[PDB]
Amino acid sequence: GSPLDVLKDERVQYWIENYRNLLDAWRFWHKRAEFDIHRSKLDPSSKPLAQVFVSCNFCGKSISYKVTSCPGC
Amino acid sequence: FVARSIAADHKDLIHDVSFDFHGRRMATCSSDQSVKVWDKSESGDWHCTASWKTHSGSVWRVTWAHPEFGQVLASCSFDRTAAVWEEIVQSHWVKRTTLVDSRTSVTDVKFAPKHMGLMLATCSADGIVRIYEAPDVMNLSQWSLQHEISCKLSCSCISWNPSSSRAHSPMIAVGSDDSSPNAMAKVQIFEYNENTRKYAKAETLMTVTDPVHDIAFAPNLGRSFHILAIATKDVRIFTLKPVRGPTKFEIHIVAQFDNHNSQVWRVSWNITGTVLASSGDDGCVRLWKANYMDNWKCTGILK
Amino acid sequence: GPSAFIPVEEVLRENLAVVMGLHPDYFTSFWRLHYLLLHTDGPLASSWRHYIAIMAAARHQCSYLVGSHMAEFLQTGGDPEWLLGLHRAPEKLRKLSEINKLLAHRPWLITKEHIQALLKTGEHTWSLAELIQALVLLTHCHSLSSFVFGCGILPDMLCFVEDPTFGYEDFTPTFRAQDYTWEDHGYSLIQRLYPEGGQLLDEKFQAAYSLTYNTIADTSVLRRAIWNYIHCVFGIRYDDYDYGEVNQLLERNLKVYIKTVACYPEKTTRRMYNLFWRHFRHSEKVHVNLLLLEARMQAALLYALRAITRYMT
Ligand SMILES: [Zn+2]
Repeated sequence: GSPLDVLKDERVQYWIENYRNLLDAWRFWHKRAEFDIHRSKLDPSSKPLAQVFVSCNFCGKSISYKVTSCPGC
Repeated sequence: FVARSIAADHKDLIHDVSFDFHGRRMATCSSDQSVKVWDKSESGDWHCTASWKTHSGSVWRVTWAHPEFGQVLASCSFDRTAAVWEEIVQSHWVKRTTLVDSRTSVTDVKFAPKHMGLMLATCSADGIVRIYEAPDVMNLSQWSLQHEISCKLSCSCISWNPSSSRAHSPMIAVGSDDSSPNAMAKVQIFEYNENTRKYAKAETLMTVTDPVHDIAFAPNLGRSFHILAIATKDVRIFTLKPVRGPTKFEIHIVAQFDNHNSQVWRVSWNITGTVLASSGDDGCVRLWKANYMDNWKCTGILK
Repeated sequence: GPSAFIPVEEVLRENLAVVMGLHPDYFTSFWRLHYLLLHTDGPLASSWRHYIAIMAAARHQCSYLVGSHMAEFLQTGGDPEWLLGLHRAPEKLRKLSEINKLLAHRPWLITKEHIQALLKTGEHTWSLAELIQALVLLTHCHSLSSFVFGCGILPDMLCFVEDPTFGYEDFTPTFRAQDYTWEDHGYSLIQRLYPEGGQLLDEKFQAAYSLTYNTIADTSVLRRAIWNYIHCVFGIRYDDYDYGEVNQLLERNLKVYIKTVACYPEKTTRRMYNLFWRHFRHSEKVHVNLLLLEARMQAALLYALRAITRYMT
């Protein structure tokens, strides 16, 4: 239950990031995943991981939202 | 062999049943203007999955298309039309097109082999057969008409040749039905002529005079010639060897089976194409196989 | 302002789409028809439909529909090279120009021989389902081209036409009216070859035929007059109507205006617009200049369906 001013602090994010890293050291992957679900549902400011998206060869754009047909062109 | 009766829950005669590519699904149609799809279950049970209305006339032959193009069906009915129904994701089947060109009722519709794209052929009662094509594969609504042939007689059945080689040009068989006492042939062979890009006249079975009621080509799988089947009042099997305009053929007769003492309605081959099936007005199903010396003999009677 | 013919203050008190918004029902019906015709998937491709719209709008020199339509044809996978001219177009639409002639200038010469030559075997053939869409598209675009100039709406071509000096002839084998009517005969045929198109055309036709006229000295008599007069311009003669009321129920200014709009829409001017019925409100002059496209489309569809029906009989 934090209003969106405390969570923006540079201190309140460092503790979460460092706890997540400590959980990485434990190799407690699934516990970290559950904690990420918790943090994401209780903190809109957090932006999830940046990963790969695949792109078409003719349209050139992303496919992420006929099923077989691309949605671009 | 054993049988498992299935509750049709139809309101009229069932005309055809066709199997899926992978053998787990089968589609039914009837003169009650409907199409139903049944899928097998874990305990080998059959149950219905879709019971939607398709046409406004008696629905005849219904076929499956290769799942490389998706789960797309086709049908013909007393309405002088032809449909390309498709299933989309609960799931339901939605129409894609309606080919309305014939002045008389369309009798049979058969998909082409895969190796020539997505095609569809329909024979009309007045004697015109026509080939369609869908160059844009992902939208089954841009259908085009490519060829039109005149058969000078009523058309009842159609059958494609599944020979996948590039030494065999595509060919299509036309089954007539006229009973007028004027003799004349019924079955005719049409062969693609890629030199001129048109279907020609290849051969005509002169020894067939009684009405032809169903036709079928045998799967090849490696055979160097062509085997044909005809559902007349008897069951006949033909063999066609191309000699090295259209190609010249050699037409021989292999089987002259007449132990149905009835009128033979349907014919159906296997996957490996070594055993045949047929049903007649007597009411049972026969199976025929070769005794390794071009000497066919009955191998079962299912009733 | 959208138009230089209607005052901006009048439009505000009451890019060309906002003009038609003063009528709710017809705006909705026309938008539904446009959406099904040009955007939904069907027998033809989207690029070909936009090209058909282009060739059917480049007939009345409507430099508004030959615009956006070519501006959205390019963004749909179209070939940029095609706009060089019909000489660059594939030998599949070249059979359509001869029938595009009379569907915009002189409808009465259509017959079986024209549709037959269109449905002719060879290396480029149409089917029924893929030419009935084309003719409905052509009629819709002609009607829009007439209406846009009918409101004078403010926002190359000659290389897209064959013999561009054709024009419309005054007139004088007439078409008898209640021998082949839409509500009985044509509706069944269009529905059989094109189910959804028939229903949308039907809704459009009754929606346009339920609009009132308010200011009148019985807002039905002038409606019937302005509805049958444009029909007898094209050749359909209703025997029941007494045609004295046609001249006795519409000022000569109204007659010259409606003929100028429906025949040579490029000829209308602000003086031509204002010279008739200055004592009214512009929606009254819109509901009249807006039914003429409907009557034109009805007559064109009836003639085309009479031409096609004979080909099967
Ligand atoms: Zn793409």
